[PDB]
Amino acid sequence: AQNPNCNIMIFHPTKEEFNDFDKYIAYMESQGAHRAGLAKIIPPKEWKARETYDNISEILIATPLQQVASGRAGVFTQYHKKKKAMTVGEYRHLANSKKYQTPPHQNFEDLERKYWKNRIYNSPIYGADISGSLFDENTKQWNLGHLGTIQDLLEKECGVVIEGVNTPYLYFGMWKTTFAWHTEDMDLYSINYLHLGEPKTWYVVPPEHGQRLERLARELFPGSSRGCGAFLRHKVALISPTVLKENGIPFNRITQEAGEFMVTFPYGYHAGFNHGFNCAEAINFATPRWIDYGKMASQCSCGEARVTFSMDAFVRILQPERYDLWKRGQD
Ligand SMILES: O=C(O)CNC(=O)C(=O)O
Ligand SMILES: [Mg+2]
Ligand code: NI
Ligand SMILES: [Zn+2]
Repeated sequence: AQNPNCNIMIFHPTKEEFNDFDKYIAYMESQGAHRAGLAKIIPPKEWKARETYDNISEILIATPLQQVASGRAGVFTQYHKKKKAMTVGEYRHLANSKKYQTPPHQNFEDLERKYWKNRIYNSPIYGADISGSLFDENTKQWNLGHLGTIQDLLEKECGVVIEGVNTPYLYFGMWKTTFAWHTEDMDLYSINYLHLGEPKTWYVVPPEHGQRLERLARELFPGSSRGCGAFLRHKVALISPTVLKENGIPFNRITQEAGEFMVTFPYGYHAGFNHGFNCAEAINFATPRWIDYGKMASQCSCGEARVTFSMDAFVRILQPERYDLWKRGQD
């Protein structure tokens, strides 16, 4: 069995190996990459996402979110307070202001310590889930707006044509902006490209151990758990590496830098934080190996998680018994 310790693997494809996305994902899995839940892909030196980032300041962040924490330093929830619209240029200036800028630090480990010690005492502002792309249309390899769609994949594997579309999203981050512990909708893959700026630190639990994380989360968030059997789908719960280690949960950590891709694999729970002003682009995708995970994915039926249009068909076709209850939670 390849990668039996479930370590995060890092790949360096050549330009020839960068031509066929599906083939290279399947190659990574042949080496056991999926067992970690997360892999890093460093693109060939010949590749670029676009020519420059000099012309992005006029992108609008229609609904910036202030991430307000409740709890203790290693175990907290966050809610998202809506703020007034601002441009990427205005947000960048805000990120770099004294109130929000990254503090002086020695290295990534020192910044991680500072994050976990101090995150709860501040409320950083995040631009999330902005439909759009920063890939040049003439970038032909690993262009996140030109991947095969999940609806086409389900049709190819299972024979059923379904409605829906699959497009990328942009994320504008600052110091302390946080992504809570979650798997993807319908336990899909994700791919994330850090276009510019400061790093992103990731934490991940191997898919084969995901239920260990869920059990700890029910213990640490007992009211949330009573409310919803799939409350991690709400994307609000944080648990520090120190707390995970105290509870014997298997996990790994890695820092993504500008110009690097990350792939999350089906049922790989992940969380993390941004180091300073940055911009990432991400999209969900599927492969033949996803289908069996999609059929078994938990679902939030309490009202809180309330998802993409295009999730309807995946629940309807892969999870017909759950469909009626799930849909009641969407109305
Ligand atoms: O860029 C982000 O905010 C974090 N993205 C994800 O959780 C992802 O790509 O799966
Ligand atoms: Mg612009
Ligand atoms: Ni994710
Ligand atoms: Zn719920």
